[PDB]
Amino acid sequence: MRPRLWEGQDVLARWTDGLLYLGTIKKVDSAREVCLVQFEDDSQFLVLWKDISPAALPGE
Ligand SMILES: c1ccc2oc([C@H]3CCCNC3)nc2c1
Repeated sequence: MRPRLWEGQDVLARWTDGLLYLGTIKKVDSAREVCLVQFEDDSQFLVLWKDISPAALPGE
């Protein structure tokens, strides 16, 4: 998988409004290339891998 993801990792997920929302990975599905993500409002959704990035930005 292009970005390495794992349970409990803090991630930034691109939503349908084009914005990045902070959340936490609760499960990883490398076969369907989605992850269960729980966001700041404690809501959970299946997010496509392509819309996910580590909240840790390269170069810090
Ligand atoms: C990708 C898929 C679903 C998503 O849901 C959210 C948050 C939007 C508003 C606050 N609750 C959840 N960001 C997402 C990114």
